[PDB]
Amino acid sequence: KTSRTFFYWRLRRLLLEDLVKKKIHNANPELTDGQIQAMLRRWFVEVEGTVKAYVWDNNKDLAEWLEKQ
Amino acid sequence: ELQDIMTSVSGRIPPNVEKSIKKEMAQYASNITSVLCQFPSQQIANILDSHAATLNRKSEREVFFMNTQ
Repeated sequence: KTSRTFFYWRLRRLLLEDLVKKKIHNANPELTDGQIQAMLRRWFVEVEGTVKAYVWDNNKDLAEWLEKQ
Repeated sequence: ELQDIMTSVSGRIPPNVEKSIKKEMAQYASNITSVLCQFPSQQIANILDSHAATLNRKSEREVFFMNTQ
């Protein structure tokens, strides 16, 4: 029943994450992906605050944030 | 500042992270008094984010969080 809403917001941010990470690897292709994953989180949490750390697991707000970049 | 803080966080330490911090403070220190002595920002962050690359699937990551913070 709430799977639809979930899948919308999560995927949209997954895609956004994919697209931005694509930008980053383009920025430096030699750097590995794993460190990049964490790195993206780090850049998010750094800029936006620990208050949104858990929010990373919140589709909308992370979704809201990713678009806003 | 890395002397004094890493002295105040010498413990509670995962020895991968202890040998990493203690080596690499050792060689900011090794590279001090060179005319061309710089902080290895990108280097320390990327390595830590390697072991975030390995730890990170579980959110069980709070000593490591506390070294990466």
